[PDB]
Amino acid sequence: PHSHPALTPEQKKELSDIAHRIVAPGKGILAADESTGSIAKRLQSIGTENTEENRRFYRQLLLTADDRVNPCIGGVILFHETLYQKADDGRPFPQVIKSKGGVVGIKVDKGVVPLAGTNGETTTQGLDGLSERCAQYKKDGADFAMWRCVLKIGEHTPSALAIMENANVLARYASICQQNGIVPIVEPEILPDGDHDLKRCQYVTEKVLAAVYKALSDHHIYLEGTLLKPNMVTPGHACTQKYSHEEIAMATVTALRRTVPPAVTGVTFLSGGQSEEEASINLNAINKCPLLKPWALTFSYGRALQASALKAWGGKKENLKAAQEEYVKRALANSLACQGKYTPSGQAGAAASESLFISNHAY
Amino acid sequence: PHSHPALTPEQKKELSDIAHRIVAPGKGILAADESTGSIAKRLQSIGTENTEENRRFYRQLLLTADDRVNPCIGGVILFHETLYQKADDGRPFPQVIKSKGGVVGIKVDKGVVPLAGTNGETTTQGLDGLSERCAQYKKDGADFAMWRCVLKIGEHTPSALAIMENANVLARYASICQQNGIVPIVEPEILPDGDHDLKRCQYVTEKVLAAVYKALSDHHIYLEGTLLKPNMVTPGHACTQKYSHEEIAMATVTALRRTVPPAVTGVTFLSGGQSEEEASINLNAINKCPLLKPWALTFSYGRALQASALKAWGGKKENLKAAQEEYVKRALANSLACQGKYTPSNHAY
Amino acid sequence: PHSHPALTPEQKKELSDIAHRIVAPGKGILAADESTGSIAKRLQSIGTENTEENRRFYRQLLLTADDRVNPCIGGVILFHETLYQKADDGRPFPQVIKSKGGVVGIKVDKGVVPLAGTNGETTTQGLDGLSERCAQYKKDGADFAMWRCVLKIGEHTPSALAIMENANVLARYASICQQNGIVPIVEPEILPDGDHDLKRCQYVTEKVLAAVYKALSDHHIYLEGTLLKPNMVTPGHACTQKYSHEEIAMATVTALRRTVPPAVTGVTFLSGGQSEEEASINLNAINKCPLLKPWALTFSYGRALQASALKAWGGKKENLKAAQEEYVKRALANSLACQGKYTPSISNHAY
Amino acid sequence: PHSHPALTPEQKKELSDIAHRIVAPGKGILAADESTGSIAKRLQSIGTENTEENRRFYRQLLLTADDRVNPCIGGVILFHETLYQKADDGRPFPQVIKSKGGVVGIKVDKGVVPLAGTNGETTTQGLDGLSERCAQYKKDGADFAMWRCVLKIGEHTPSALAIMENANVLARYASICQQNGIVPIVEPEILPDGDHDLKRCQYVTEKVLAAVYKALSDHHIYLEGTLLKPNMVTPGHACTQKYSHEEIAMATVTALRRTVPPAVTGVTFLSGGQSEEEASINLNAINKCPLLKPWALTFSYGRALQASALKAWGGKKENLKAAQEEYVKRALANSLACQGKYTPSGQASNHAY
Repeated sequence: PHSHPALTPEQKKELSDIAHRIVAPGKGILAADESTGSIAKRLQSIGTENTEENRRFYRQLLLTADDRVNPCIGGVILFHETLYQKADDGRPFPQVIKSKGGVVGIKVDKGVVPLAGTNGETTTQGLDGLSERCAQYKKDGADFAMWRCVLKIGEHTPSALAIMENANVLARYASICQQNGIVPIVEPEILPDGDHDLKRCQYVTEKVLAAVYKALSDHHIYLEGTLLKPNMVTPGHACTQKYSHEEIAMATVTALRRTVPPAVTGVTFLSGGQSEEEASINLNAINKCPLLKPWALTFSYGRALQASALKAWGGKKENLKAAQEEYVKRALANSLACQGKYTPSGQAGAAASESLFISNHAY
Repeated sequence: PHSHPALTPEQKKELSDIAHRIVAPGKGILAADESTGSIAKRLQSIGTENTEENRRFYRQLLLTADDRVNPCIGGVILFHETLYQKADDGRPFPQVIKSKGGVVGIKVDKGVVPLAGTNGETTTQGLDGLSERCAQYKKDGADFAMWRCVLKIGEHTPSALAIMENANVLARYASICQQNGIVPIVEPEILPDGDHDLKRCQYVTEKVLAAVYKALSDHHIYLEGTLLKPNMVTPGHACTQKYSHEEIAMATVTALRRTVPPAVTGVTFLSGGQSEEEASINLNAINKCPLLKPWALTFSYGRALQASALKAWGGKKENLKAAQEEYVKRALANSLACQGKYTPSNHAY
Repeated sequence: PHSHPALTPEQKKELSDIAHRIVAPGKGILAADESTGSIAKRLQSIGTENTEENRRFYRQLLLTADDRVNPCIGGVILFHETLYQKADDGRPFPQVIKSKGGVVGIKVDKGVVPLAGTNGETTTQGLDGLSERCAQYKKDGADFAMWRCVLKIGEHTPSALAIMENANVLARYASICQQNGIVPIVEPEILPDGDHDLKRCQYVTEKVLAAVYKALSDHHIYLEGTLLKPNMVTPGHACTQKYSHEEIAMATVTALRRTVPPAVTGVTFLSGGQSEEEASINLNAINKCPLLKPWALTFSYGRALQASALKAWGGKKENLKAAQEEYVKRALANSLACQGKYTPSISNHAY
Repeated sequence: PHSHPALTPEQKKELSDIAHRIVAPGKGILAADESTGSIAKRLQSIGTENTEENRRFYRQLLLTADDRVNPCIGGVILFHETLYQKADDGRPFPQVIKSKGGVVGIKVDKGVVPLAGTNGETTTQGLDGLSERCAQYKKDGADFAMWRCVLKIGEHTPSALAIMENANVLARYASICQQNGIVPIVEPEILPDGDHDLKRCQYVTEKVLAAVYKALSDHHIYLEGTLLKPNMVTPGHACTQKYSHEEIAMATVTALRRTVPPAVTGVTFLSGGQSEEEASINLNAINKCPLLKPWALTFSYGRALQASALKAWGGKKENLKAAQEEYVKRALANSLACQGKYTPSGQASNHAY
């Protein structure tokens, strides 16, 4: 019943300013924070050996695309390794990102771990020494962070324990971040896995998000200095019943309106396995949904921004331009999508139409 | 993890429609839902015997005010007794209210009760047989209800227990109402008593509202079919620090923005002891606050709409027109206020 | 983090002394707190009109059995109506009970109500004006109360909401009772309905009781001044797998040891539809279970104490003695049962 | 409402057997799990350099005490470093402990961290990679673990957030331990600092423990395979009012009876700064308390078992015998205390709470 200010007005300002810059109108987030074990699978789909140099090269390819992506990218999330790598000109990647008007982000969680007594459910670890890590990342160029919690829809999931524990750990993570001048992006991802329908996903998403913001309140989190990275509300990947984009957008915006306080600066949707085109189209429909939306609705895509790029590159240093071009095309589409001004034409081959779904995704 | 629809699409539409009509642009709520005991002091201040007839005449006086109040009043809350009384011309009060474009509401709680083991804190009773009562009230003209929970800012209050229990009972009340086609207005009033400052009130209000909406979610409440009746964020009555109306507005809107889901159809502020003018000026500042507000910000005033009217009446029928005129002026004042058209570093919140 | 004493040392002593008397060694509770609607089908099975006089006569029949039942009955629970009725000698029933060494109890809940948004789940009502009711009941001879919450095991039940809400209302009820010198018996009954097995019931019972006691703590409830009336841990009524009395006893005692604080004065098991013999045999097994039990483990039986009595009566005044005889038999059987002395004649890590 | 067994019958048995062995009648726990930083203050108090060899020597001094301590010590908690050191004869310390009839324990938390938005309150870290650490410790001789959470009594503490968060992290720690065959000792220490009285501490202890067990239930913790290491219920250090040992015992036992399920195998009290003699007398009074106690009530002392031994040693090898004699005396005293058979001699109301 007594207030013990977690942050000073100056601290709040810095966080709010950072959060707003990332989701500035027309802008979204490039998520290239895949771990070595997670990116390896992608490099493998193109016969490219998962080496530190190939990873460096691939990341450089995305971070150094032409200036057309500048207005489209508000932030770029990187994995620890990449944050300390340098482009061919010797410029540290964080400096490369900043020079293009983007805010630098860092993934800080240490992956998921099983919750004993549950049916295959997990929570996420990574709080140990997080404060010191954030202080150092901040000094090295990062202004926001990423932490992923994973929930699954099933006959007995997500369970009461899974929802409570994951909401709590996200709150702890957000608290530590804000104490170090870092904007935490809260990611409580509900996997698309399963044959449940649209209304089922909407129900679970509303329950999960209510638990998340209650936890953030109990932990004294400054919402204006945070961002939310939720799954869009969609039917399960194996659901028979089909839905239009307008329906997906309606269920998504409705779930958010019922749980996300206006104070939250912005919502950066994860692609979650959708194709590059599907992610852009759904994001566009969301921004066009008639209902009132008090927060920026944009993107934080990993797979949905790199599909065509990875294929065009193929691990060949000579396919640089071609690869970068595919990325730029998806960044422009999503930049329009988060403004509701996107309308597919006919370009972007089958690559941008292929399902990027991966059962129990981990990165 | 599995859904069991509490409401059908038709029931949702009905609740949502009712909620939106009550807080439509420029409209607010007249709260004339005082019980015999709660109206006693006010009547005694004007030397008027607390009889059912005088109460009827007084309520009739407010409900029959001229058509100027029509665009100002979206809803009128009544106490059980008044819901079944008639005007001199024979028209049931509910009919009078509806003929003027207003939605009829009914106070359904049965007062506060002490919470053992706390420092003077309370919860509210009234859930027993509430479903049957709501069905009966609906049949008799009411479309929304009122339930008041009371919290106080003190050295050790509001306690975790008080916050949890009051939020839970509000959710129970909300669930029962929605099952009977009644839009529940949730009122978690934090009293202004004490010498605490603005920051303290904002902090406690944010914690209480966060608890309220988590409870509403746990009980599967359809937010679009509800309204929130909170205290504005202000310093305690005995606080020696002074604040401007703009600071009160900033603290109020910030608190709401951090806890009230956009899906909530509207916020109808209680006057909580503020004067008629103060309540209007504050509501006006709240609506002019630069921050984005996804919900209607209007009034649900009891005292702040009746002060001057009650005084002008003095319990004398000859003062009918004089009294109604006072009420009409406040109805017009607050209607402009809920639109920010009434004339008398956000990081720091 | 700051205490605001809900009860004084004197009030605590009163509640603790009452709770202990009810569950004193070898003693249990006769639950004759059925309402007109719940006793309806009961009297209906014996072709007896459901009138006030017949209900009065039947209650009189049980309450005035010979002194043999005295050491078997620590308490008797009555419904409002019966608390104000009198025996043929003009003595109010509360006095009849007390003169026989029993404590008088009164059922105070107002029945269950549906929880919207759940699959047929309920919570219970009756808190409105409960304090004034308790104050009056106290003056009229009652020293403890009964409040029943109902939970069911199903595909998605009991849900988080049902557990939380029922736990919370029981706490509110307990709080109000203790403020009026009435010992609250907390009854979070998990129905035996369904085909679930023993382990499932144990799991749900453990989770419900943990929720119940956390709620009692949040509401500042004085445990020594309360009693617990739970369901025994048993397989579902329609469970294909079969179990022994020893298995039921082990699951029951294990669930209690993992959730019920030692401070709780006693556990008074409900019969829950079990036959008179089964209820007694299981209670005996429970008391013989080779695990430590820091609280009295007795009975609070309604149906399992009246089944044979009701039948022997048949609604005829001439069968008075025969009917009481059957009741006495079940009273003696269960008195021995709560001591593990009843006879009709390890690997606890699996739980 | 559906069970998904965290443990098999075999796993439960292993955990239960270990827990009972630790708190067997007459036995307690020697807490020698001080880190280099925490043990630094104790070495400079006796003019001794804080080196790995000096710590090894000291730990060896306590661990190799004569067989008189065998029936007194059911378990010995060590710090990571010590778990991998060897006695002069080359025997690994865990082997020395085991051969004397003791169970080996390991401290696994990584210290406290500040909780933002609170008045100086903290939670505890150490969950990251804990499962792998436990598997390794189990393989290397440890059968139980220690994790310390710290709460403080003040004008606005312990706060709801602090209570909830610390209870939740203890549950996570307990869950990971049990998955790896390690018996978790849950330690929700409420510091004695402050001028609060006995009633205040009892109230806070009751609220904290209720939260702890609700969290353990939510996380499906197997209570029979756990132990509790709480603070005794006592007045604050700066409390003007004075209390007898019988009152402290009554307040402590009452608080435990109102919150700790009988399934919990044992309660091992921390000395929390009390003197060696004070800790023994209180432990004895606790065991003599008239109320029924369904769990073993013994000790898990660090300072209350090493105070004199450390002083007698003074960092000189010539005092090895004298230093061990001081430790042995406290082990014998507390062994009797956890049985209520302790007397100064040589081995020879209730509703107001």
